[PDB]
Amino acid sequence: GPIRKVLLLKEDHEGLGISITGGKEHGVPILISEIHPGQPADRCGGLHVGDAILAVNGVNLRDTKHKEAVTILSQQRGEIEFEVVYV
Amino acid sequence: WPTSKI
Repeated sequence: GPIRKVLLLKEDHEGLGISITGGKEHGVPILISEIHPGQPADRCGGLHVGDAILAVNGVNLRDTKHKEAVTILSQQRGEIEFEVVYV
Repeated sequence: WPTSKI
C-alpha cells in the first residue's frame, strides 16, 4: 500500500500501545503485530496491525534490529510522527 | 521472531 505519515500523541505515563515483531536480524521490517485497545496507537487512529514502521520522528527504522527499534521507539515522547506502510 | 510490547 501507500507510504503514510501518521501522528501519535501520548502522555509520559503511557507506552505507545503497540506490539512489534520482526527486525533486520530476521530479514523483515519492524512490524506492528498488535494495537492495544484504548492506548495511544489505537487512539491516534492511523496505525494498524500489519503496518511496517519505516521511521519514527525522522529516524529510519528500515534496517534496524529488533532491540535497536525498541530503544528508539520507546525514547520518543509527546507528539510522535510515524512513517508506515501496509503490505 | 521476537515480539515486544512498547
